[PDB]
Amino acid sequence: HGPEENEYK
Amino acid sequence: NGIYIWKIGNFGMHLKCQEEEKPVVIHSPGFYTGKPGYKLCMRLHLQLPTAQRCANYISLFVHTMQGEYDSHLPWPFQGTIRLTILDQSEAPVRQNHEEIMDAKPELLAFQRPTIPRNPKGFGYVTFMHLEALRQRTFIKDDTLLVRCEVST
Repeated sequence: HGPEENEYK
Repeated sequence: NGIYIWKIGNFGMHLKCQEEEKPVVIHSPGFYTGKPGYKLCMRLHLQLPTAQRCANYISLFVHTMQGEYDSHLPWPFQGTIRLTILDQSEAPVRQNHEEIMDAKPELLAFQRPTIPRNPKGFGYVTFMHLEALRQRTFIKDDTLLVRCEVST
């Protein structure tokens, strides 16, 4: 498990 | 280092809607890494059981918000964010679930925010499996504790 950019919605 | 502990109340309800396959998505209040400091906030999901990957996972994301001191701080935010879901069992040594993530200047997520809450966030889709909550006192008095510690 690594981090990632993530947009919402 | 600024530290903020997000008390998420009413959590039994939230797990119940996840079981009923109802999307659960929550936002923290804004909080400052310091004064002066950055204003951040957190996004936590309870992923449905019918999702493709990350089914039954807790997702956790950090977002920048527009803050009082924005015009005084260096951008992009560069540093370390430590995200922890705290253990509330009565047993030293307590076993917290934590991930440490590095703020790299190459990301858009920590660029200077221009909207009240930047939709671009940074974090873990698979932060912690729900079946790990049933194995420790993570929930106490129906409340979950999400700690955010920011280093610059």
